[PDB]
Amino acid sequence: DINFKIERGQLLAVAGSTGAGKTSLLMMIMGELEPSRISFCPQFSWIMPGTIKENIIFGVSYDEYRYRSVIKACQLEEDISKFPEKDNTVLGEGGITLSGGQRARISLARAVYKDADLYLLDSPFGYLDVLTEKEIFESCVCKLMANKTRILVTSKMEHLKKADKILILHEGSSYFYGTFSELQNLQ
Amino acid sequence: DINFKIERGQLLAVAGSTGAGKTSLLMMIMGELEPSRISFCPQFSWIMPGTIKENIIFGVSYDEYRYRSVIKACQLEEDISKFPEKDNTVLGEGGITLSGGQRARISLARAVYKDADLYLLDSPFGYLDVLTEKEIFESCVCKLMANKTRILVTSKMEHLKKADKILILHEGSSYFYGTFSELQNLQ
Amino acid sequence: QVQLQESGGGLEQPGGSLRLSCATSGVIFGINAMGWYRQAPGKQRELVATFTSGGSTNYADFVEGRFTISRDNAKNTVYLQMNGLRPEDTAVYYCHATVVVSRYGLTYDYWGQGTQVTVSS
Amino acid sequence: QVQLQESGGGLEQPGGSLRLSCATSGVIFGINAMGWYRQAPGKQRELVATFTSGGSTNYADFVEGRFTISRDNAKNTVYLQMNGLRPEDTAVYYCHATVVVSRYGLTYDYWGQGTQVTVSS
Ligand SMILES: Nc1ncnc2c1ncn2[C@@H]1O[C@H](COP(=O)(O)OP(=O)(O)OP(=O)(O)O)[C@@H](O)[C@H]1O
Ligand SMILES: Nc1ncnc2c1ncn2[C@@H]1O[C@H](COP(=O)(O)OP(=O)(O)OP(=O)(O)O)[C@@H](O)[C@H]1O
Repeated sequence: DINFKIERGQLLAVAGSTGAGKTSLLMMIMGELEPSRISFCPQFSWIMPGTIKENIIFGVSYDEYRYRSVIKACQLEEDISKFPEKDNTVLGEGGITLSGGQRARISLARAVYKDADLYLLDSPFGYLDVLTEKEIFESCVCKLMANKTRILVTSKMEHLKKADKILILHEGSSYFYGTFSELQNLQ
Repeated sequence: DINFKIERGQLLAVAGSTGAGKTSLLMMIMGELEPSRISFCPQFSWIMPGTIKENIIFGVSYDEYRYRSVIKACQLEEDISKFPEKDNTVLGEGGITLSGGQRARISLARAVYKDADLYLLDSPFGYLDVLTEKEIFESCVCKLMANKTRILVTSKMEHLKKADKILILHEGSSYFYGTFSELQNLQ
Repeated sequence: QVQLQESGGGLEQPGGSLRLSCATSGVIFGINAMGWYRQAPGKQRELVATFTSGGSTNYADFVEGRFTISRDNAKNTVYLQMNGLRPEDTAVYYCHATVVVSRYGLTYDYWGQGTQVTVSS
Repeated sequence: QVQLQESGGGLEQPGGSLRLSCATSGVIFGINAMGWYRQAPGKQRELVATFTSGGSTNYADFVEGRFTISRDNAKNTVYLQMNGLRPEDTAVYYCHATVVVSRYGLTYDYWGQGTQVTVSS
């Protein structure tokens, strides 16, 4: 229905205004209808009752090295250390309530920690400030995840410049699909 | 996080009002975050440019008998025969425009034609009349898909009665999870 | 007890017009889809016009612009304005409603007793 | 050309109040996420208060209820009401805006020149 491809090892940025259809497109991809295994990061955070570590490693085997790279890249090193129980802090049981930004960073850490074929990151920086967003975008989405197949929902030109392919949506339909160079001619 | 299970070969009905979180929960399942391969039928139809046949078999090998059964079960026999080109009728290229109900039936036929581990049918009867819905629910969801793992988004008591398990959501949270008998002991 | 009551049915001549009304009683929560169905003697019940669950309107092939389905949300009523009545339109016309029966949005489908519509020259 | 201009900065005594304003010009499509940042001398730029892309508000840990971020959507302005000013609040305060630069919702991040806020006894 939408003409685009998902290239192996590349960053596809999905841009558009609110209501354009970005979250639906992600659902069409996971549902195996689009473009015509999955590590998902929802636009509103997700947390399960359990520790910060249990939330990030999420039932998979613990890898000391990957875990600590993911905590560093998702700007969570400082937040965790400030808790007396650190990574072993318990969430979702009426106890500690994190900020929207902390929850967003934990949601992204869970998504990048997972060994998946396709990474779907639906607006992961929407509840973060512009400085934190730039640090996570560069260290995590660009560096750590450099050869992973990523679909990042973002409308930031700064981000689009670093994407391998861009898909611009308008009211559930594609407007543009191509490179940043190809996008640059228009407007 | 929602407390529920997806039992192999069973029908799980996901009930609730508008905004309860029903579509979001399907996205959490496809995104592999819940509950703790996929054949998806979206609540708004999906069509790709191509024939009626191409839209149903959707890239997989054609099986005359499997196709015949699905078409009969999704109430598509009468619709297809009324087209001069029938099954080879071309959709989505500015030509033939189907009704919301026809598009909904194709979408469902594509989902049941697919050989998948889990079937996610998000309100497939929302654009259908009550009589067509009853015929499809009984012959397709109940009979044709009898031992498939199905998650049907429905709030109809008539459907809930036939489900193996029911999940009622309220404002993003679970209210009830259990059998129709368990639900009845709350009336 | 949720109850649906059709009215407005009667004898009409070809090319005539009729208006069918359907009143509801005992509705605690809300009504979602409401619509009109019919069955001629020795024939299977069929759709005429209905409000889908989505909020859109769906008409049967035989309507051909002649009939209109309306709704009053405040009164929980459904209507069918019929024009250009043909002898083939003779049937018992039934009213249908998907009624919200729970505070969690669970529904039950209810039908009226039916009203006779006879089109004869 | 999109331009952001901060005003309202100045010298204040501990416990004093100040109101920072940020005007915009050359905005064709609108703004999403307007915010306030600061850099203290020989320190790295940090968040003070911002409206997020999700329409919510995010304050830095050090604000402790003293500051308020307001916005005028019709004028495309952002404000920072500061109270209980501390010597630690001395910094160049920068205005930030994620400006919609396309009809498809594509954005560019713009910064102001900064306004000096000096808190001294
Ligand atoms: N093939 C299709 N046919 C009809 N509608 C479609 C199709 N594909 C997508 N849509 C529509 O696209 C819409 C997308 O809504 P969505 O929640 O994903 O918005 P959004 O872009 O992510 O906004 P936000 O930035 O606020 O998250 C849906 O309402 C859906 O009906
Ligand atoms: N862990 C979580 N934290 C915060 N929000 C959540 C969480 N899980 C689910 N949600 C919320 O669930 C909502 C999903 O709404 P959704 O569109 O799925 O409604 P719906 O019941 O499908 O209604 P419709 O009848 O229109 O299909 C989202 O808005 C999202 O914020």
